[PDB]
Amino acid sequence: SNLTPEQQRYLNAKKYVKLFLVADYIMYLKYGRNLTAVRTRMYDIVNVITPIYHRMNIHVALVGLEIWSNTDKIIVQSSADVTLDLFAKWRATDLLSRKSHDNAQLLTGINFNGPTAGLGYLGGICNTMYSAGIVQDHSKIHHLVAIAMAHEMGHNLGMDHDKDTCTCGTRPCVMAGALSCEASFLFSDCSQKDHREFLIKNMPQCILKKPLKTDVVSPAVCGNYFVEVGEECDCGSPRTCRDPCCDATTCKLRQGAQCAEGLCCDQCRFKGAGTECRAAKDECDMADVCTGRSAECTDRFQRNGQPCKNNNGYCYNGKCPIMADQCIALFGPGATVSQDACFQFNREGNHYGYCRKEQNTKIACEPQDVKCGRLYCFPNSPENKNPCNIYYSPNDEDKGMVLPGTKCADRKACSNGQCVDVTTPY
Amino acid sequence: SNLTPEQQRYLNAKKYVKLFLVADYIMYLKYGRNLTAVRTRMYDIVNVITPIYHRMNIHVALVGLEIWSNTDKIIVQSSADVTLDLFAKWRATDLLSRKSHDNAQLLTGINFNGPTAGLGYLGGICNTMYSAGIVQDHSKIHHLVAIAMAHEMGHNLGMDHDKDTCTCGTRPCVMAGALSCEASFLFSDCSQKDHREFLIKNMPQCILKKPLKTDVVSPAVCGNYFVEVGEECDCGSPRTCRDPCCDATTCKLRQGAQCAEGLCCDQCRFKGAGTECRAAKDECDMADVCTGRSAECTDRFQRNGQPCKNNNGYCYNGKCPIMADQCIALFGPGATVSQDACFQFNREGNHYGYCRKEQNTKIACEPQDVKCGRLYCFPNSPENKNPCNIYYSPNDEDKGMVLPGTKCADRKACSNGQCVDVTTPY
Ligand SMILES: *[C@@H]1O[C@H](CO)[C@@H](O[C@@H]2O[C@H](CO)[C@@H](O)[C@H](O)[C@H]2NC(C)=O)[C@H](O)[C@H]1NC(C)=O
Ligand SMILES: *[C@@H]1O[C@H](CO)[C@@H](O[C@@H]2O[C@H](CO)[C@@H](O)[C@H](O)[C@H]2NC(C)=O)[C@H](O)[C@H]1NC(C)=O
Ligand SMILES: [Ca+2]
Ligand SMILES: [Ca+2]
Ligand SMILES: [Ca+2]
Ligand SMILES: [Ca+2]
Ligand SMILES: [Co+3]
Ligand SMILES: [Zn+2]
Ligand SMILES: [Zn+2]
Repeated sequence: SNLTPEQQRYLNAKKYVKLFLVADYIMYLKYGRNLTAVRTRMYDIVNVITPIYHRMNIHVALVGLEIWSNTDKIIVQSSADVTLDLFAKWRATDLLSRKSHDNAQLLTGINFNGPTAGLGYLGGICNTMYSAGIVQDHSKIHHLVAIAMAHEMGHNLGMDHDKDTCTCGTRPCVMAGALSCEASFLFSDCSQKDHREFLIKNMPQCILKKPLKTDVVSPAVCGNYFVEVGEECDCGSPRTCRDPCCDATTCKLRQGAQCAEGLCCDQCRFKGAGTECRAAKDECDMADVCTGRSAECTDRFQRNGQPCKNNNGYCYNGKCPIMADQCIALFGPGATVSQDACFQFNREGNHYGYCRKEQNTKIACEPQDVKCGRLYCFPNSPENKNPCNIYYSPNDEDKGMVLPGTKCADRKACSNGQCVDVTTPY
Repeated sequence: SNLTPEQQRYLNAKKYVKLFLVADYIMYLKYGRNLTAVRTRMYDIVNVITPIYHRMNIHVALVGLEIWSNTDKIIVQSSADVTLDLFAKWRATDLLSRKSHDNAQLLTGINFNGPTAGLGYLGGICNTMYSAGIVQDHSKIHHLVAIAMAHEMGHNLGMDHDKDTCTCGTRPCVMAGALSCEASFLFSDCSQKDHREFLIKNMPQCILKKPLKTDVVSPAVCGNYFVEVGEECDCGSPRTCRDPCCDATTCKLRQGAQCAEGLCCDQCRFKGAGTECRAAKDECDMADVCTGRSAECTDRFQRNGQPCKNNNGYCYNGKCPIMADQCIALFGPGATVSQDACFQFNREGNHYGYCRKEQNTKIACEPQDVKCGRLYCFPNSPENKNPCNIYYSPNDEDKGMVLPGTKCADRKACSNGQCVDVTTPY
């Protein structure tokens, strides 16, 4: 109704925050130079964060853990602001290059100036440079440090501080503005809305990808609604378990059953081979089918080259990359594709107008490949007086270039800066 | 159930706890290698502890502050028991030889194994071995850490943990068995009664000595119940102060006031010249009188030479030192003074037998000053076979020597390892 079938579908999807935790040098000393103790402290903290976020339809999964026992990798300091900035930066150039994860939190033993015990970018979830938070190991009671960490992840997820009239009960909520040991594990009604709205407007993609059981480095917990190595199923505690196929007490399948949760499981048995589990969502998707022996249902799409969106594009890995949609994504609503003559600028091989790079040398487009180099857009309005406009980033010169798989002519799409036949496998 | 004059006199005396605080390397790093920040943290803690103890008639005074900003002087470990043992030993070895104080507390940034945040010796106040405690800077809230420290100092002062039946109101008291952020700043009735009994039974002497205004290393504070440099009076914070003589806001005496506290002060005025402020406690004491120009009552004694203890001793600076009590004070009940022949070992001039030290060289006693060197005693045990026994401490060779002013002959007393006539001013 108010939400597109895309938004609606995104909201109903199960969310997962693949968390990476870091403990600083002071944490290592604080716990007696006992990596076993530091690690344990971190597990206990995640064991508290997880149930807190389950009430927000998000499963927090520790997919990575690092302890700077040898020395800090960033300049951890009294200023929370500077530390956050340095941690996020380090996360972007160092950590994200060797370990994929949706969010990172720094647990430090230092004392931040002021009464705050943490800091996090508001709405930075999934962002390559802002999905981060830092937390002070401010109390001996670990469930209070977990709440502080949950609070920062709260901001990361688009939530603000609870204001005078927000409530979750008789006690303070996770997003309360200040500390207290009366802190509960519940989110206020306001946080619920903020978060929901944030998702509606931003739909961060990374939290839809479920972590592999083998990617979780935290000791398995039976009853946390996530199947971890050593478990066959997990429907929660024996009191909340609604899955007849699973014995919530042992996290083992109940005699007979072959599976429990999933699109390819019926009455505790593998759906029939060739049975449809997930229908196609769009003209570039292909109905998914069960294999009979598996419990999960692999997702497959149409073969690249399938005409889509009223002969305006060709399917590419599940999507329908169109030049009109790209212009809108770069310059906002109203943006239209520039007239053909504008693309001639790509034959220049100049600083912005080219088709590809050999290594660092920009190679001008061929007369026939003009539509596969730099994208030229025109914000359609009475004002603007320039038919040709480009989007450029000094950080990544590839940004603003026509996307691969984009229709560049009849029966042709861009491959590697070249307009080629969609009938040839790509 | 009765109370002796000495006990009541002890109970009535104002108490002081000349406190020495130490911070370990972790504290240094925890506060960004900022000595100002660390010191401020310690002052803040002292600020919460002082009003907590003034209610117990105890005036806390910081006479020492040491921050191990280079290296720990001991191996600070996650085991509390081991860290206490090591700290107390470092205190009894490296700190007391460099500074005189009544009790020391180690404020560490490390985490102690278990739920505890500190440890201290029960009733070890003033003891050179056990007047110590350790406290974990376990919370960002400095007033909670302060309560933890007051708890250890509490143990040091003879208080046990509270029982379910002990109370000080609605919130838990300082001596609560376990942590909690609802902790109050009050001592339960049980703690107050145990403490009274501990004082009547042990009467620790170091807490009777008031520290000089120049011994306090903490920045002067108006409202800390201690008259420091630049203050005329101090009755605590303006809100609590009930002193009709003091201006709590400026720590200045109000208009028409000559004094605020003192045995020779009454209703803000000096008592008349000649008024008795302290009755003589014994035969070597003399009733003291006010000058009419001072709030204090200088303790004057009988003139040295005054025969005391049924002509067995001569008054010396308010006391009647005699060999018979000295032997008991060194070897316990039953010990008596050895026969004259024993003191001849002082003519030796060697290790234990001598009269005094010139510098690093021991001088032997001349036949006449034989009874003014090392004291000789012997136990009453029927199994004792030795007539001459001495007390020796390689730590302080003077310990065990006949006390100054001790009666050595018919009408003579020991001076500087010499038996001189008591008819000469001394
Ligand atoms: C390192 O820390 C760990 C845990 O913090 C210590 O192991 C604990 O040892 C106690 C016995 O004193 C057991 O009751 C706990 O169950 C252990 N914890 C776990 C689950 O490992 C370990 O002793 C420490 N090592 C050192 C040398 O300090
Ligand atoms: C070193 O730590 C001290 C903390 O005592 C900082 O000095 C000021 O301390 C007062 C409290 O006593 C605060 O109100 C001020 O805000 C502190 N200064 C500021 C503006 O930070 C001092 O700044 C610290 N120095 C460094 C290098 O951070
Ligand atoms: Ca599980
Ligand atoms: Ca599909
Ligand atoms: Ca003062
Ligand atoms: Ca006197
Ligand atoms: Co007082
Ligand atoms: Zn916040
Ligand atoms: Zn205790």
